[PDB]
Amino acid sequence: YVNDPSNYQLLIKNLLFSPVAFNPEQEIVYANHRRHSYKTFHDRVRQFANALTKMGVKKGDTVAVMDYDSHRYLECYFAIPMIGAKLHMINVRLSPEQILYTIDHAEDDIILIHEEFLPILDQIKGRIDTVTRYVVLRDDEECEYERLLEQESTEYNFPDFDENTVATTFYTTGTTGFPKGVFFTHRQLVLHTMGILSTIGTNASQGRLHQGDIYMPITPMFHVHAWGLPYMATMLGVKQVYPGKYVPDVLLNLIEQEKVTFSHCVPTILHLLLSSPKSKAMDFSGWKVVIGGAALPKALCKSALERDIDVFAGYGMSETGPILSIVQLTPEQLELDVDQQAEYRSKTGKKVALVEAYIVDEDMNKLPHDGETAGEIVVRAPWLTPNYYKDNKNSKALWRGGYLHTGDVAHIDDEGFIKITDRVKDMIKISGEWVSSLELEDILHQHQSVSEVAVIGMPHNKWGEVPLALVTLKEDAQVTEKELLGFAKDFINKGILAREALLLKVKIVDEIAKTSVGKVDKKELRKLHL
Amino acid sequence: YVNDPSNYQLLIKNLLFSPVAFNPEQEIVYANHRRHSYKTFHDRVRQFANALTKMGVKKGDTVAVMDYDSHRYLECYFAIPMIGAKLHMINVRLSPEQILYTIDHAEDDIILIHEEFLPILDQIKGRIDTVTRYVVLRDDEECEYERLLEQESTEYNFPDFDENTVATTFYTTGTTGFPKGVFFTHRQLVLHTMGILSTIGTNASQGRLHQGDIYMPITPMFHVHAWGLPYMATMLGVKQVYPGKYVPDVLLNLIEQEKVTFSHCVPTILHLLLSSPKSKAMDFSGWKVVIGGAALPKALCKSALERDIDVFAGYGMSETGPILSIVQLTPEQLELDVDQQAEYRSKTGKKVALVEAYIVDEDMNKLPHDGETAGEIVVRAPWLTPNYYKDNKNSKALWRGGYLHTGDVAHIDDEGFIKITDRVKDMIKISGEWVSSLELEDILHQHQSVSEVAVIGMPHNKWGEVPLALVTLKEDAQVTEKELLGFAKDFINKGILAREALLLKVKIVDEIAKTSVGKVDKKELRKLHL
Amino acid sequence: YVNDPSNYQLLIKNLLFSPVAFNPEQEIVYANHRRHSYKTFHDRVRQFANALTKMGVKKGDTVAVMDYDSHRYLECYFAIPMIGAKLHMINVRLSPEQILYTIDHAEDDIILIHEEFLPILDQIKGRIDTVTRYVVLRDDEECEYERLLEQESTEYNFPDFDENTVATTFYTTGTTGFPKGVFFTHRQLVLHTMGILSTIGTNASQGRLHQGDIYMPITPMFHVHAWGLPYMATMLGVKQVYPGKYVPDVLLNLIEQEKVTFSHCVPTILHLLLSSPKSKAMDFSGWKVVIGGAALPKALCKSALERDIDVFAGYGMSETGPILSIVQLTPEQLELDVDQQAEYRSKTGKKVALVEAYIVDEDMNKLPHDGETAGEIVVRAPWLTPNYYKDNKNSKALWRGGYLHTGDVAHIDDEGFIKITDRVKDMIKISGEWVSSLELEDILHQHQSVSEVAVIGMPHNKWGEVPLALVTLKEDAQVTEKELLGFAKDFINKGILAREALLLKVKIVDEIAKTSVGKVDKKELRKLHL
Repeated sequence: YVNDPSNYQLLIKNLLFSPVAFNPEQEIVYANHRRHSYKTFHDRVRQFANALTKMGVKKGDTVAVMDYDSHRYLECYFAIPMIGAKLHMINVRLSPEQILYTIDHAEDDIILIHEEFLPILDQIKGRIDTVTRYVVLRDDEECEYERLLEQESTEYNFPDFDENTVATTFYTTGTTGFPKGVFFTHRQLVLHTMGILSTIGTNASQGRLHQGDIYMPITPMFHVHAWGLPYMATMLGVKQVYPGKYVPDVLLNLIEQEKVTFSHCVPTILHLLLSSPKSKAMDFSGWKVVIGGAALPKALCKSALERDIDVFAGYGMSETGPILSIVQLTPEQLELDVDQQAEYRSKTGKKVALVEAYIVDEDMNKLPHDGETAGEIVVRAPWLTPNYYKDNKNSKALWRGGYLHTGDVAHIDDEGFIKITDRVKDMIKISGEWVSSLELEDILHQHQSVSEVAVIGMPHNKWGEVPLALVTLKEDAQVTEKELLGFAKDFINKGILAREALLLKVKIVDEIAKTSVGKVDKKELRKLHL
Repeated sequence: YVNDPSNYQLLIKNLLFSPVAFNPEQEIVYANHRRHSYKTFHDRVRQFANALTKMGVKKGDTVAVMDYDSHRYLECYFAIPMIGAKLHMINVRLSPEQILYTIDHAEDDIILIHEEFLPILDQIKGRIDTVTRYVVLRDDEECEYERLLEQESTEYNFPDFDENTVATTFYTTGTTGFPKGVFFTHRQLVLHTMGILSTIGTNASQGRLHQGDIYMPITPMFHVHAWGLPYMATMLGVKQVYPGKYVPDVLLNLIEQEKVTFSHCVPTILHLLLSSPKSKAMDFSGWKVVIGGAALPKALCKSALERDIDVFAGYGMSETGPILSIVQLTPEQLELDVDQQAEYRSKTGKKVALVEAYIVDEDMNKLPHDGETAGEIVVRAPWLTPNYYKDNKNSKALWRGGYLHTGDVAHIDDEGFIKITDRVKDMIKISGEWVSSLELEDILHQHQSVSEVAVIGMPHNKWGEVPLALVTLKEDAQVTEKELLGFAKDFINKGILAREALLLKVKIVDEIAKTSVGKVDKKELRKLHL
Repeated sequence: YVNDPSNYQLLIKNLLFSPVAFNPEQEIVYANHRRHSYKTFHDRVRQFANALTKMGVKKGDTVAVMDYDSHRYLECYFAIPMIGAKLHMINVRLSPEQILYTIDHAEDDIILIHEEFLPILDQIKGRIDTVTRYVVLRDDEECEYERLLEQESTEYNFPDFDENTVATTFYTTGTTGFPKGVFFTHRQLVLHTMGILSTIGTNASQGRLHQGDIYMPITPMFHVHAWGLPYMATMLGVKQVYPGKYVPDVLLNLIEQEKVTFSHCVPTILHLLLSSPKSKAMDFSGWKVVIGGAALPKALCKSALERDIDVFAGYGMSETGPILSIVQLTPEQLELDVDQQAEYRSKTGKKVALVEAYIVDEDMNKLPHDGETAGEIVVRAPWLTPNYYKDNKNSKALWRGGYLHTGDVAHIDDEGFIKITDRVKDMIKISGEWVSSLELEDILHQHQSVSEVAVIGMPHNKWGEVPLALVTLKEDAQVTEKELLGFAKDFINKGILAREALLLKVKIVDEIAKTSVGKVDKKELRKLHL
């Protein structure tokens, strides 16, 4: 590759070596295990580059990583793309069959795997081909990663190549029969960092990431680039803390001791942290957790707000960078009390810089932003995956009509706020309208004797797909389906026949199927019950 | 596509419409179900082309087929490639998981499936995407295939395109973790038909396919194009008989009644046909079965020869056309008695026209053709798959050194005869030599109380991979491992320490794992026992 | 030229080194002069390659050959194309002016010429340029070809190049003012061998070439590649016998002694062989002569059939491979007596595999195959010359309408049999119809006092081109033109006015002009008499 110096390529090496701020004595902390300054981090990145070059890794090669959040993963977030290779992130929460499928599909050359993830490999070891080396990671001095770095020098000259070379890849489940591979380039990652920093960094007084913060991931970091936060934090030169196993009492101790001020997690982990007894007497009024997993509930947001936590939500869905929208509160919205605070902070939010985010119907009709008319979200951003890896027909449905189809059904306010109602596939087609099942599940969950609810659709000739409810009862609770039908019928203010109360068809089941990640198996139920 | 008429493209449509011989009143017979002349076959091919065009099938599209041997499959062997689409052949003997994987990998648009294969689809129906139509096939008037053809006209103008467009594809298991896809073009299929017809058609008096024969497949026909025989037979304009379910007493009745003279089957089906009581009083001295499945045994060949059956073997392995070599007997080899007859007829055979077939070592050293020096077979033919579909590193191991690696270890005589000894992966590395496990299994199977034997390798520091034997005992038989060790030690005439008798390590196991096709699971045993 | 090994090129070297069968002890016999096995033939081919490389012959160069049928010509049929050069075949029966024209037009670099063809060169020696070396061939030890081979080694590594490189060329007279050059590639020759072997090799019991035959050319072998037979025979590894001068009593002795079973000749040579006294007591019932020169007559075919000779005809015309059609008899046609046998065996025959062979009018109207409607034959085959060498307007008339124009007028039966009636230029246009002159010549030749007849056309305003007959009288025979007119008028069953008997205009001439090859000069007569 020959380049004139006039033409500038947006590369990750520029993100690391030309930051917003660089503090040599700023530290990276691996929880109670390791601690080293940014100088050491740069030296280790160059050593890892030397070690990878010694192993035969080339520009087109692919390296797979399977471990928790640590300094090693931050070093993998940089070293592998700079040398020109592809960083494949393995979802350790998938089944061994799916993991083996993704490894075979991506054709990984070298696999870095943590020690306690070894049993998962042990039952798919012989099925794996095209893999030449396994590097076992450990939390003590016996780590093979550390041994490989020591044998190397801290000098390295990082190449300059085209900005459109692929940098990272990972696989998403979704609604398909097999996991789908999404990839991003150097230019896309650099642009995502720039855009999100411009959007959230310029906020007046709420929910802003600045150069004085201390960062901590609580998202698995093998999923969506940890929302791109490790790339952003490194660019700000801020202190970074990595917990590892995500134990609540280790996380709380680390927030207390390292003085963490910025984080991202999911509603379940946040609920665990807030409910843990050790957190009952710990200061929280410096912390800015971002909730991005799914559907930050109002009750959780309110309970966090009573603890003086700057909690706010964001939207991203594994093919979109991921970040597409974040809630930002104007100065007159900060004076509202907690009830209105939790209303706004729980929304999907306004779209970030350089995002279009239209609402449409199957006809691509671009429905108006009145506030109640719902439709699918279609977006155009600088950091969207062009297609699925080694896929043709799924790729054409992804980019149908000239826009990326997220698969989420939402309505957009006049001011810009987005509120996601449901999924496109979870829309049930009664007559000629589309009502959401999430509101029905929320209504049924309000029952005192109901544990969990799943609402699905069943065919009917004259009224299309009509509702069906599967509920799980609590301890020593026995309520008939008639009582639940009446309880749902008691509510008001909805369209359709009366209030769409003749076809609820609630049924009591002992258990409800769930994915390996922990989401309801609406599709296998679409299979089991009909 | 614009073509000058001077430039000639080798297409399958030329194979059908410009045959060696065309007899309008010659018939195609579906066993006791249907019977129609070649005129009707041509009309039905054009009708099927019209029906496929009406369904939206284009040049790049792919159509999957899942049924038995019938007139419908012969029509699919022609109509789908002519219109420009890809014919994907589905192995109905694989597990539903593997079938679903292959359907997803090939991205089939339309699936033609037989009725009694429906349950297999029923448990993978929801997992399948990218498939728009299912056509259910039946043996009565209710067939959807027949209904779709009736609605069409017998006229059609078949396009002319480049001869390198892909025509057929199917998936092979092999030693990999997932099935591998192999594809062939129009030119390759036409050349395979020409070459094999030139090779076996020109034989003086033995094992020749000529224009006076009656053809019958006994190979599943979704595996290796049924050895290309349906393409050859159609070109000769010979009578074709299709049995369907491969029942021995239906097959024998069809051979008796339709006067079948040419066939291809596997050793198991041939043994079933010869041992069936109904065949005890049926004339067989006009039949020329070709054994191509695996390792035609000498005893079976001798027993077939005592029935005056022109039985001979052929070699092909799913990435090679398939045909690479066929045994042909010279006029002075026909005067030998049955003992020498079964020796020659059971060999791999001389390579067919336009095949190179060298023997080599890992160093590509091209070992001499002395008669006992064994090595891997590497071939160059006009009809080899260039690579695996959507695969890179497996494709490079397939064509390593400029030749296609079959994975079979054989020695080649001076005259040209090839005798396959074992597989490359089943070679066990004692010290510095490679002895075959097939001979050891044959020796151990000679025991009177032994049912089946599998020989594998186990590590040992000073002597490399050494042998281990797993045997299954017959009814009410209990022989210790010492007796089997001594019985194997009793034999003579082999290299290595004495006769390599200190490490046989025979073990008695109730059962031995087998693939879904019926082959020993040497690799899962490499896993279970070590 | 760089080639991946996956892409297979159809070359003549594959035809020689990857045959259908290879027998090292099988022999090549030059009549009573030389005899050497196939091992020696391969060694001599490599030696000839070395010698040609030493002389400065390159990939684009052209080598001309002028001799009889011998082992040397078979070696030239292989060695020159493999090294990449063009083999130019010189018609030794042309006039020295035409030979000089063809040598100048092809621009030959090196000329191999037999000794007794030297006088022909002696009178055009000074006119020839661009020729650097003459190699004189002899039937004794003084041959320069043998001396050049001895000085060389038997090792050679034959190059691999594109299959579309030109291999052979020769010139045809035809109807043009100068000879026309036709050329073929490696791919075309390989495909011609494959197709013809598939067509005639697969016949049930009549007229088949198999691996047990002994081959002998009786066609000059510098005309149409000897019908491609030397390429086919070498691929079958059969014994080959070369007579040289085509003396009838040397040919009969060679058939008797070498046990020849397959041959191709012309009607004149076959008549000479059958009428020779030495053949009166020689067994003929193993011989399969193919008549391909022109118009195998029924009387000759019947007389050959009474000798138990499997005589059959074939069609080819120097721009078409040459083979386009061969007569093949079905099993129920073998039971007919000699009268019906000679009817079928004398026809043009059914088209061979991969040939289209339509019948058309000037409007390209594709006349039906009723059995009596005649028209020009237009063909599409894999082995047709794309154009004439260094010619533009003749090339466009050759491939007018998207088909190759043979220039022969024939009618095609419903079953497929072709019967050539005449030539396009020899069609005479009375009124609005086209009657053939060959039938008129045959009718006039039936006279007892008539030696030879030529029928031509003359202008007439109201009836177009009308007939004229030139006859030669036998010894001491004087029949007036009135008697011949009446004899022709006596016949019946033809169209036109009455039976087209008012314009026969028979004339008695002492002699009739003939070409240097021995065909009637219809065009110079079109010039002399009108």
